[PDB]
Amino acid sequence: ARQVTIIGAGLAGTLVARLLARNGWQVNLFERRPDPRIETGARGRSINLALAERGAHALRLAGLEREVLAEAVMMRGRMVHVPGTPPNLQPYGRDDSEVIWSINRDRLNRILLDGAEAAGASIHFNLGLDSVDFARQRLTLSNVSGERLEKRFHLLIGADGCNSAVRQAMASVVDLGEHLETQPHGYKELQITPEASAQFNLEPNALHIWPHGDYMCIALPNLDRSFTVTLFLHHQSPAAQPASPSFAQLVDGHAARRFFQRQFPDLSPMLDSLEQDFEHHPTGKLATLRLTTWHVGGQAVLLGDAAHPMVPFHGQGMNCALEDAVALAEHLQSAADNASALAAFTAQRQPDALAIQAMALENYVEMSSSPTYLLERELGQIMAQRQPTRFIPRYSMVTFSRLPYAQAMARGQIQEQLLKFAVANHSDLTSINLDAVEHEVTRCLPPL
Ligand SMILES: Cc1cc2nc3c(=O)[nH]c(=O)nc-3n(C[C@H](O)[C@H](O)[C@H](O)COP(=O)(O)OP(=O)(O)OC[C@H]3O[C@@H](n4cnc5c(N)ncnc54)[C@H](O)[C@@H]3O)c2cc1C
Ligand SMILES: O=C(O)CCn1c(=O)oc2cc(OC3CC3)c(Cl)cc21
Ligand SMILES: O=C(O)CCn1c(=O)oc2cc(OC3CC3)c(Cl)cc21
Ligand SMILES: O=C(O)CCn1c(=O)oc2cc(OC3CC3)c(Cl)cc21
Ligand SMILES: [Cl-]
Repeated sequence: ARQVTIIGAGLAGTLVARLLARNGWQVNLFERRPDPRIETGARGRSINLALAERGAHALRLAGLEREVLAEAVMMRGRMVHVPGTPPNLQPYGRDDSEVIWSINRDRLNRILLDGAEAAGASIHFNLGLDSVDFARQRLTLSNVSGERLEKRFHLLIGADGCNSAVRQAMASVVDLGEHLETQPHGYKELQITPEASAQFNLEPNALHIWPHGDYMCIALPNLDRSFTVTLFLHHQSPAAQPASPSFAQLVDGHAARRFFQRQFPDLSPMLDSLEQDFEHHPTGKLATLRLTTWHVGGQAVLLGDAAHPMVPFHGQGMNCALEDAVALAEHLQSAADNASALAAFTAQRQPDALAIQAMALENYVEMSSSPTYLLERELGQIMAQRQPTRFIPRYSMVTFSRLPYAQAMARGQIQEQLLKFAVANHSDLTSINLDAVEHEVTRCLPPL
């Protein structure tokens, strides 16, 4: 039986562990944190993620989709909140088959851990990877107390997240050709209780957005009608705009309250614990990290956040990581040898990871910001109605299909250009020759 050591029992790590273990691989998974399935008296906080077709399909292949979806809230559309207009629901798709699912990350991770163990993988918690000796094929792990443990390895999978220790160890034997693009927005998680969301009639079956240009809030629902609100705001005010809001200007929870009362007045009354959440929850950091190299011969490979940290503005990081896990298990299972598997996996996934990284950055302006754009959306709807197998909005291709991200991006760009061109020099849709735009659609977009 082929052997594999996986670092990180997160989303990608535990999925790849199940896929490989059920194919008869001897799987050992090392995780720095304690086992979250071991109930303690610690007061844990709920963070939700948007699960879309890519992630759901990866879970479906693993035989875990039903179990995960039983614990997920359906999000039928986007609810945009702008003061002075009632909340506007933008349905995500044609019907309830085109939805996104809000899932608690901890619940998802527990289901995944059970799945990897049921398949035969062994999971070792409270052991963080410290270093790797590639030449000797040994690695060093330690608990929180710094007590060390050395292990021999045959194949090493770095599923250890955005601050990957495997990636850091690889960067000592190979030049990974890493390019870090820092992101100016920090984030803070705030809570809306079930009583508050019910009192203010906040729709449970939708993804909620409070756009505000350079900053914004998003809320995802929980099974119990509570919501996790995420504020995206610059860490610091720029040199050009010193008065512009930033985390540096919000000295404490009381400053955060005044800021919400002024900038998010319809949201502030729903945030009962705003002050407390602001001071006790740390401000998170965002970034995009692109690597030229994801593997060291047949010895080690990266996937998920370890390979391609991305900004969260498209809610695709977990979706992409689960898609990566399927691809990596498929390549490893069927390749001539591990070195061939790792090279084929990297060649396949690298263009798609770059595409979602670019699309995630672009989605921010789409969410947080129109005149000509409403005419573009109107024309886009008609083109999707006339040619549903050719004109598929980029958001739908990314969220509701398994089309390679690079293909969704390339087709999205053709669509964006046709719409921009068609509406230019036109006041309304009546002056636009719909058949001529349709002719460009049939000419430039092959049916799917
Ligand atoms: C604010 C925010 C919102 C997001 N929202 C969404 C969303 O709506 N939808 C979506 O698709 N994605 C979303 N994402 C992205 C998503 O959370 C990640 O892309 C995803 O968790 C990556 O999965 P992973 O398995 O690669 O890494 P992780 O889930 O981070 O798992 C890494 C694991 O490795 C462990 N580990 C780390 N270092 C070591 C070490 N040295 N030794 C051993 N173990 C170690 C960690 O403890 C952890 O268990 C969001 C991200 C952020 C920051
Ligand atoms: O911010 C937080 O409270 C932690 C979020 N989180 C994370 O970054 O990696 C995780 C890994 C987890 O379980 C796997 C088995 C270790 C869980 Cl249950 C949660 C997380
Ligand atoms: O364009 C849209 O209508 C929404 C895009 N999107 C998504 O599908 O899941 C998400 C999760 C997000 O962050 C998590 C909640 C903290 C963000 Cl910031 C954006 C998305
Ligand atoms: O509305 C009309 O009467 C103009 C029709 N029209 C045209 O003659 O050439 C086009 C080319 C177009 O896009 C491709 C990217 C150049 C579009 Cl979107 C529209 C047209
Ligand atoms: Cl994301």
